[PDB]
Amino acid sequence: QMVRFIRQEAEEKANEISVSAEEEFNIEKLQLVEAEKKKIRQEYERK
Amino acid sequence: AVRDLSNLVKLVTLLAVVPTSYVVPRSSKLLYEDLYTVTLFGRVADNFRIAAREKGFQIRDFEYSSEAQESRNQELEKLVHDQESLRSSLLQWCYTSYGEVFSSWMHFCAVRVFAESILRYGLPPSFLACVLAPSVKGEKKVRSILEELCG
Amino acid sequence: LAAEQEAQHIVAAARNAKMARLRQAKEEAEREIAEHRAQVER
Repeated sequence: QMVRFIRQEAEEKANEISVSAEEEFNIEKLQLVEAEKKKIRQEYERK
Repeated sequence: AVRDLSNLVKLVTLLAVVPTSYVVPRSSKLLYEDLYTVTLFGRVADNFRIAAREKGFQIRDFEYSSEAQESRNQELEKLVHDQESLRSSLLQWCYTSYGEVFSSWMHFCAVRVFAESILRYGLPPSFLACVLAPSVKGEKKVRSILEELCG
Repeated sequence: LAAEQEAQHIVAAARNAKMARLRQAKEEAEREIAEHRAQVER
């Protein structure tokens, strides 16, 4: 009843947290690519 | 209604429902007895509500924590100490003040009697009167004796 | 109760989120360096 529903909700929260883990890994992967263009511009052709 | 934390059972809450089956582990009985406890568990709020105040017996109000009950007991000890102070030590102080007030009233009465004598006799301080607490017939006898100098 | 086990799994996944972000940041630094190296080598 209530205990099973709370268990299902917490399992959904665990699934959301794992999805957030994957999303954060991909977010770091993209963020490293993010803002690199300005650094290359000021480092390569400015030089 | 009040100070029910002193009789608390210390998932459960202070209810003491004075005149339940679910997935929650209702197979339990709190120690909140002076009242009685009911089968309830914190896994399901519905079971706790049913066992406390949903129907039938009503949940009795209690101090938030058993520490509040302990503080109430300590304050009760301090209040008993203060009342005993006011009733014994402050009572002795009041008795001393009453004795001092009696002495002051006696001195004021002596001064008034001296003034009355100065009115009825020589101005320089000189008195030969007496003070007591006789009965009404005693007062009549005193008046008969002192009718020579009456106001 | 199963709720406690599911909450423990949720906490484990929450910790794994912070772990995976930091783990992927270092590898992503390699990709950023590779893009910079391609830009330079051109």
